[PDB]
Amino acid sequence: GSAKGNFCPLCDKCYDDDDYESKMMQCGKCDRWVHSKCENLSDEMYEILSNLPESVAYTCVNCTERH
Ligand SMILES: [Zn+2]
Ligand SMILES: [Zn+2]
Repeated sequence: GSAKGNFCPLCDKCYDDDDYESKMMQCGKCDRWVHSKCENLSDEMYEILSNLPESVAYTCVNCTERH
């Protein structure tokens, strides 16, 4: 077991005791988990990455810079 989960760099709720159901995004640069909903990630757009063969990479706000 990894015993990890990371937390959204914006707010990530607080501690996140329900990260299992906590729609978080796994970054491709630092592998950091960003809030799917809080990061303003649309479900459809979020679905497109999840439907892809992993060719893409989800980059978090810090990695994506410009903020
Ligand atoms: Zn958040
Ligand atoms: Zn990142």
